[PDB]
Amino acid sequence: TRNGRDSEAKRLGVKRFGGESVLAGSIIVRQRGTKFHAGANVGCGRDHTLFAKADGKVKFEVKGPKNRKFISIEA
Amino acid sequence: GIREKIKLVSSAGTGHFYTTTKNKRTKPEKLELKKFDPVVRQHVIYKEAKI
Amino acid sequence: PKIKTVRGAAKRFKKTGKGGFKHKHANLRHILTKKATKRKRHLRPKAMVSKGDLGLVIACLPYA
Amino acid sequence: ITAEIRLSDLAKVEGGVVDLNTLKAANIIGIQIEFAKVILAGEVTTPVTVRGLRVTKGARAAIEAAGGKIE
RNA sequence: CUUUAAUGUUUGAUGUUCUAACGUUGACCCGUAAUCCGGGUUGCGGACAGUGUCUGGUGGGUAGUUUGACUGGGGCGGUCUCCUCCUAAAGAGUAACGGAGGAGCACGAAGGUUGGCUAAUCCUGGUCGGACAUCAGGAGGUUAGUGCAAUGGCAUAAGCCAGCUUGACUGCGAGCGUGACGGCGCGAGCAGGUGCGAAAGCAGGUCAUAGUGAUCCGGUGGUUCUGAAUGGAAGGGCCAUC
RNA sequence: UGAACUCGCUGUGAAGAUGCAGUGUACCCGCGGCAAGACGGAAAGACCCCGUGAACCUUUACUAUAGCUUGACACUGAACA
RNA sequence: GUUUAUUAAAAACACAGCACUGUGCAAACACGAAAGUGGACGUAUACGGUGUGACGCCUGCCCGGUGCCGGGAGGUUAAU
RNA sequence: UUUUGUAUAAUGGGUCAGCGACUUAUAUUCUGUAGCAAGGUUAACCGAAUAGGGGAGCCGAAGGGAAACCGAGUCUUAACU
Ligand SMILES: [Mg+2]
Ligand SMILES: [Mg+2]
Ligand SMILES: [Mg+2]
Ligand SMILES: [Mg+2]
Ligand SMILES: [Mg+2]
Ligand SMILES: [Mg+2]
Ligand SMILES: [Mg+2]
Ligand SMILES: [Mg+2]
Ligand SMILES: [Mg+2]
Ligand SMILES: [Mg+2]
Ligand SMILES: [Mg+2]
Ligand SMILES: [Mg+2]
Ligand SMILES: [Mg+2]
Ligand SMILES: [Mg+2]
Ligand SMILES: [Mg+2]
Ligand SMILES: [Mg+2]
Ligand SMILES: [Mg+2]
Ligand SMILES: [Mg+2]
Ligand SMILES: [Mg+2]
Ligand SMILES: [Mg+2]
Ligand SMILES: [Mg+2]
Ligand SMILES: [Mg+2]
Ligand SMILES: [Mg+2]
Ligand SMILES: [Mg+2]
Ligand SMILES: [Mg+2]
Ligand SMILES: [Mg+2]
Ligand SMILES: [Mg+2]
Ligand SMILES: [Mg+2]
Ligand SMILES: [Mg+2]
Ligand SMILES: [Mg+2]
Ligand SMILES: [Mg+2]
Ligand SMILES: [Mg+2]
Ligand SMILES: [Mg+2]
Ligand SMILES: [Mg+2]
Ligand SMILES: [Mg+2]
Ligand SMILES: [Mg+2]
Ligand SMILES: [Mg+2]
Ligand SMILES: [Mg+2]
Ligand SMILES: [Mg+2]
Ligand SMILES: [Mg+2]
Ligand SMILES: [Mg+2]
Ligand SMILES: [Mg+2]
Ligand SMILES: [Mg+2]
Ligand SMILES: [Mg+2]
Ligand SMILES: [Mg+2]
Ligand SMILES: [Mg+2]
Ligand SMILES: [Mg+2]
Ligand SMILES: [Mg+2]
Repeated sequence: TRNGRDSEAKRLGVKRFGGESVLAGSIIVRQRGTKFHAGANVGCGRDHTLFAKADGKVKFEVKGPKNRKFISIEA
Repeated sequence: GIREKIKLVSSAGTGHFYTTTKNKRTKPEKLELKKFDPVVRQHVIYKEAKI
Repeated sequence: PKIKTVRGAAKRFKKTGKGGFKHKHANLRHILTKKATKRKRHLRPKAMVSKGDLGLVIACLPYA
Repeated sequence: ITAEIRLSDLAKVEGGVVDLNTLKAANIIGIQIEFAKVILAGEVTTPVTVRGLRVTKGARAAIEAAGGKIE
């Protein structure tokens, strides 16, 4: 048998969902490639991680010519 | 393996240093990068030297 | 007789005002060039022992 | 061999003379203790002249405010 | 300085001779009407031999021990850490000696930034030149490319060239994610001092995810932090690192 | 030798029943026989596995060490070449 | 002939004989911290060790490996 | 008793009577309870002695820092909004 190997699971995905209030610095989405994109008051880390840059509620939206899921924050 | 490690020592200052890797076979010449000395609190030419 | 202290623990811990124990972080003796600075900075300052593994520390060094 | 003398236990010896040996005689600090230091804590009434002893800036303000001059 | 002669001067492995230590399980005499032992005479070895302390080699002769786990009973075989997909039941997590694959690094340009470019694959034409090298256009449009597996990504390009550079920077770090813990990860902003751009701004390594091992022990640099009567030192410690 | 007022069957149930369910049969009690069953008695299974259990044995397993052997110093000296 | 007293009597062990090998006598070897004993009051036609196993016919090739023996210039190397 | 599970045909017990298994000392933490309270408490020991002396000491009343050192702060840091 040349099988039976697997990595430790990562704990990826969304952590803060639509409407939920978040504090500056809180991670919103922890993903691999930019499946979600940074909008208003959101940054993108070197790990392609979307995190709050201000206090307020999470807003998931879909915008742009090529149609992509943007995450934004409004206080 | 292969890629050995080196000690970039500060010219203008104390014996503070940075450690980095270096493929010695491909690149024979010495690194002479400009980096920050925090003892002097100044950017300085850090010359390469072996451990 | 008196309780002997686990001396190895006495050297690696220190009692604080509230009751907890400060300890030095691991992964900062050698093999440091490959470790990023941002780790090496956060592994420098002393850290409080977690409540999960406190009962072990309280037992093995009871006198302070 | 160093002790932390609490200001509340300062004037409990001999009028207002509390160098080291006289402080040691009243059983405020242990025997084998050469150096010692007065810190802030609570309450001075009588004037106390401390000498040949280390004193803390917050205490020095109090001890002078009571009346007694250090050294 | 090289190269060597004579003399004094200082020692060194050898060989021959000697006798006086030592040996004598050689002969004789006495303790003694005793093959022991001691003593005396005398031969034969002889500074050897042997014995002690140190010391290298050899040493199952004799000891003390060790010789893993998972396992569709055990053995044999295979696996044991890390990464990707599925299994995994549309948050996370999730087993099997379930199904397929990878890693134990690479790079001072493959990092940083500023300005500009956009692929695969066909079709037709064209010297040597052919199905395929280079050139021209047209169709196709991202079926490419991404230092290395797979996944998720990427045109604002994270893809591809060019110039100046070293932010692959020191001290931090609100607040989160993730672990039983050890730990692991993301991180806006602040202080110093940089580079890049005309400036807004960007840069705390690389598109992201693997490339790694805790403690003790000891080494190597820096710091009057300690430093046993005092002054230093050795040794510790702290910081950097193997 | 737990206590017994100690039947057969098919089925069920710790998965092969004197004891449970359903059914069939059987007056109470010996004596001589037989040995299918009571997973009969005897021996905390010897086989197999397990224990970071034990012993002995082996070896180019590790570590030592008796012995054997090498040298330096000692007991140990004098001449020369 | 001997053997598992108390489940094995044999093809097992021994055996005469054969070979190798050690041993020059204070022998080798053995028991013993040593002294000292056996070997042996024996002396290489003797003694110990190993293997083989009357007798008859024989016992081929390999010295790379492992051991053993010999050689001693060179390399390496402890204490001092 | 052991077990996922036992009427089990798994373990143990023929019966009775007697004996037979979470203790003791010293340290330590926690809860209760009593004393006294910025104080609490003595050990050995002396003692017309389970009184009373004896506070040597311990613990507490201030921490932070590897440590010098500073101290309602201090460590980190060249310095901290
Ligand atoms: Mg898994
Ligand atoms: Mg992972
Ligand atoms: Mg501490
Ligand atoms: Mg912590
Ligand atoms: Mg006292
Ligand atoms: Mg003599
Ligand atoms: Mg004799
Ligand atoms: Mg003899
Ligand atoms: Mg004699
Ligand atoms: Mg004599
Ligand atoms: Mg000799
Ligand atoms: Mg053995
Ligand atoms: Mg096993
Ligand atoms: Mg199997
Ligand atoms: Mg899922
Ligand atoms: Mg689900
Ligand atoms: Mg699995
Ligand atoms: Mg650009
Ligand atoms: Mg780039
Ligand atoms: Mg400029
Ligand atoms: Mg160890
Ligand atoms: Mg050390
Ligand atoms: Mg000194
Ligand atoms: Mg040092
Ligand atoms: Mg039945
Ligand atoms: Mg009958
Ligand atoms: Mg019968
Ligand atoms: Mg039976
Ligand atoms: Mg048993
Ligand atoms: Mg085990
Ligand atoms: Mg064993
Ligand atoms: Mg016979
Ligand atoms: Mg016999
Ligand atoms: Mg028999
Ligand atoms: Mg017979
Ligand atoms: Mg027989
Ligand atoms: Mg002899
Ligand atoms: Mg003899
Ligand atoms: Mg004899
Ligand atoms: Mg034979
Ligand atoms: Mg034969
Ligand atoms: Mg030889
Ligand atoms: Mg039942
Ligand atoms: Mg039963
Ligand atoms: Mg029954
Ligand atoms: Mg039982
Ligand atoms: Mg029974
Ligand atoms: Mg303190």
